Amino acid sequence: GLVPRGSHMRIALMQHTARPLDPQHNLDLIDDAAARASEQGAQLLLTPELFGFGYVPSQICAQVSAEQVDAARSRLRGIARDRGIALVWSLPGPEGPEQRGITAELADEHGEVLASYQKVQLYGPEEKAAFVPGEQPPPVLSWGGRQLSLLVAYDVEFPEMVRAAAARGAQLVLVPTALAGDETSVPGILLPARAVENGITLAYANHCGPEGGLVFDGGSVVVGPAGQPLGELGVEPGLLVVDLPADYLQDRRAELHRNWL
Amino acid sequence: GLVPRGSHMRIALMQHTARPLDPQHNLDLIDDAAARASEQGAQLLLTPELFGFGYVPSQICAQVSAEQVDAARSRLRGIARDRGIALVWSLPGPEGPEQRGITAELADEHGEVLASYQKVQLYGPEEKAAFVPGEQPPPVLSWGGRQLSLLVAYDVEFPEMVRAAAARGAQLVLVPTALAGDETSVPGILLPARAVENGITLAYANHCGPEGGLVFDGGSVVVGPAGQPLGELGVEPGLLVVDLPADYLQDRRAELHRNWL
Repeated sequence: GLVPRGSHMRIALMQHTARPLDPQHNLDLIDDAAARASEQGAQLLLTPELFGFGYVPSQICAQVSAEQVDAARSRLRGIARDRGIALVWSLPGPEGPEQRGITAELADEHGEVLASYQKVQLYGPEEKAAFVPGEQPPPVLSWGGRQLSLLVAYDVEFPEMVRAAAARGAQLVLVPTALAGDETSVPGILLPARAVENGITLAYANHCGPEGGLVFDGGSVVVGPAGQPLGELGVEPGLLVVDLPADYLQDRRAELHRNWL
Repeated sequence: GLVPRGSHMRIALMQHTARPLDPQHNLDLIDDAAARASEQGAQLLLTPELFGFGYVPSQICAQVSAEQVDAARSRLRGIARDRGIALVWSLPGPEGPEQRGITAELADEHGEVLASYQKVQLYGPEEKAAFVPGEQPPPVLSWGGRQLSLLVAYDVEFPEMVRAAAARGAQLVLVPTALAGDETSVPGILLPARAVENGITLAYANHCGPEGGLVFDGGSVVVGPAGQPLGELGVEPGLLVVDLPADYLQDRRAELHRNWL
């Protein structure tokens, strides 16, 4: 609807099916979603993990060059500027195929990259064969009146990774993902706890449908700090648009915890 | 029922209402529950936080001596031996009123104390005025064919504390608690995630009913490693008896995590 009285941030999540190794098709889908999110008055669009090349880790490592990644990244900065909306995307990193990770970056509505992050927790042997894990903690930055942070897919299933973002001040954690296998426990059990246990909001934007030998679950969702969904999709392509409205972070005995992991 | 084919551990959880500052009444309730759990073929009974004196932190600090704590502890070791069941209880620690914490201990069916733990995460200003926080990680020990560990109440709401027990090999974490205020998010949202995110089972034994100026929620529950309740109570006194039947713990990048808390 109209932008509500108590809200000054409206975000959108893209859920769709990518075609493996067809960046012109996948980036056309992101441009469509960016235009539709901006028409509905959203200020930022979150898109799924590795969407521009499809979630095909082995084929990205074998077939996608650094120059082809940079061409998709330049197109995505162009979509943020041309559709006038901040955009979170996820691509392979910028180094050669043997030295890069899976990344997420946030561009503002002018197309400039505000923050970049490399996935720290790679999932399974295909990702670990195709990508280097990140070694830096999640970034946190002010945008739109709140402190935003980035994580990618499997990262959010580790409470440590969401605690690392909330310890640096995050209030809204944006998470491109690629979750297949009818893995109901991740959005149904873990995301609500990551929100409650830090008092944050998380946005989780998945693929859906048949892609890359998998059928992805959809179920994109935004979870607020009480653990309840502010909005959620089912299994088909869609664009979710949501208006955002114990002191664990202080109480935690972090100097003992860090010795006990 | 009869002990089932695929199970060699049957545990019980006591949920009841304690009378503040009346250890003879509260310990008589624990002895009743120990006898009833043992009759139903349970091998261990978990009881709630501070049950022997009631959950009355300020009054425990002002009025309960070390000698009165030791008298209750000796009675509880006597109930484990005399009712022939392992028992997890929670009392103030053994030091003077100004130097002790809130503890949990496990005695075997011979009455001997196998493990002791002091609550690391104290909840609120009343507990922090009445007790010293613990400084050691949760213990883990073999009993009954599995690795058991102890945490107390607020501790389990910190993913770090449950991760510290599962990192030392815990499979079954036993948690005396005292949760009031219709705090549905703890058993409904956080406990299932603590089970899934470590692949463990957790048992959470609450007070219920009017005690100490609070009305406790009940809702005692055992959660298995898929996050689903193996058994659960409502708001009234009861004895829950349950038969017990991604590689996060390996995948976590603990050397990075410990720098980022």
